[PDB]
Amino acid sequence: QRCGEQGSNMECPNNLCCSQYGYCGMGGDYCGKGCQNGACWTSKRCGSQAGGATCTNNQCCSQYGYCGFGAEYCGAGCQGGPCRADIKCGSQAGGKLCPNNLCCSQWGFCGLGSEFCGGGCQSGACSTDKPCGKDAGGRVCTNNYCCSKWGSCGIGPGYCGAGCQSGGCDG
Amino acid sequence: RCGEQGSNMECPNNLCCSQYGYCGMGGDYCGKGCQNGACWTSKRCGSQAGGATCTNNQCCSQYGYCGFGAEYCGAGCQGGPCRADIKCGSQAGGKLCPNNLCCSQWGFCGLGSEFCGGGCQSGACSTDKPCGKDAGGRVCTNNYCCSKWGSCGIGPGYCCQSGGCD
Ligand SMILES: *NC(=O)O[C@H]1O[C@H](CO)[C@@H](O)[C@H](O)[C@H]1NC(C)=O
Ligand SMILES: *NC(=O)O[C@H]1O[C@H](CO)[C@@H](O)[C@H](O)[C@H]1NC(C)=O
Repeated sequence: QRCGEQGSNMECPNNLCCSQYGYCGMGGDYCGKGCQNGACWTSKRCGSQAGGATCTNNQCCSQYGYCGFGAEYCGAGCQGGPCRADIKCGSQAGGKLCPNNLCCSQWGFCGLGSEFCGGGCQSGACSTDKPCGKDAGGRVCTNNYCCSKWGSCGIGPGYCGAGCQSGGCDG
Repeated sequence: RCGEQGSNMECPNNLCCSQYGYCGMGGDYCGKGCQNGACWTSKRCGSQAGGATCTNNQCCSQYGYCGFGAEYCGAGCQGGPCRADIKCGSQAGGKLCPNNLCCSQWGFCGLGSEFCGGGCQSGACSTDKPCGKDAGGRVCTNNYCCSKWGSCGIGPGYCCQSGGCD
């Protein structure tokens, strides 16, 4: 019902600003001082300039560790985000995982869509619901996903709670 | 809550929002009934779908599908963080940036001091120009509400001289 800290780090639709009180809106009382995420007037930090932090709302982290959109952000020197340059991952990039749970295709590139998540998907939010756990021969999940008691990879109470076999299981 | 159950909000890091309005990964969240996020069955968009836009700041491909990667943000990219500069504003027939993106004083869509500062035309400009009676009866862009104190925005304190009022 709320957003941000007050709501499990939820993000407002269409880049609306989540203010300090965990509500979605637009304007100084939402994008001014104390703005959490969304189109905050004060660009949040990220990348190397911010201990490896990433950009919320799927924004682009410029080479100067600033979040946003446009050539100045997703262009040359884009360190994380929907950068304009192809982003290699997995086998062809030293195990490297895709940002924000993007599927790493068989050809070794991050993204979302059947091409990236369908047959051959190596990691991320793969559409290929590859089994895990005991009945899968002890197979574990990528991205440190929790392996439900039923033997399916994912995230959530039914995955990380009771019966959880591997991955970042509920402590 | 998220999706229909949470004022159409989205989960961070492209986490799918299930039909029951909860965020997560796996078949329970991305499979049958997915509302947004990295849904296994990608959402339709663009000219192929009544010019509807993509959630999670996903790019709409030349085939009307939401997602990321070259196939989506490359050539034919209809919406989202397309790789090809997106023209807008006075330099593009008064066109609006999708998803409240800032249209710079050069008529390109983006987010940052360059795109939302200075002569920002539309989108979520960080300039906040006054509106209404005390601003020559000025009107907010994007149908933004003009507060009873001359400030453009959305919400209760903004929705009210002009705009998407209540
Ligand atoms: N068709 C195809 O395989 O494209 C692949 O190769 C280029 C690299 O030159 C990438 O830009 C494409 O995005 C990549 N496609 C996928 C799905 O990874
Ligand atoms: N090859 C191809 O046409 O891919 C496209 O069509 C399928 C539907 O058959 C969709 O799954 C893909 O998302 C779509 N690819 C793109 C980039 O839209």
